[PDB]
Amino acid sequence: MKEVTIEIKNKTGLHARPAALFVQTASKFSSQIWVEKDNKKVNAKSIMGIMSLGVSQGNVVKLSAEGDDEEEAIKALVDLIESKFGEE
Repeated sequence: MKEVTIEIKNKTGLHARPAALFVQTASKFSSQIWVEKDNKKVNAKSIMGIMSLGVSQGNVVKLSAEGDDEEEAIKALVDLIESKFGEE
């Protein structure tokens, strides 16, 4: 299992296009992937799950992945987040 804690720094948090990019990126991997905030854990591949978490700019979340490509999955999501989903 691979886990990392990371601040979501883009304007919309995990909403709008960034939320779609997040779920699409997570979905490329066979691992089970989760996002957690404030004692609530959801499936990173689920748009309903991500929305239910209500992740806004500045919020810190814990990402975790379990499976054959767990390191790669986490690195992809970290890289996407650290690029602010392509936004300046």
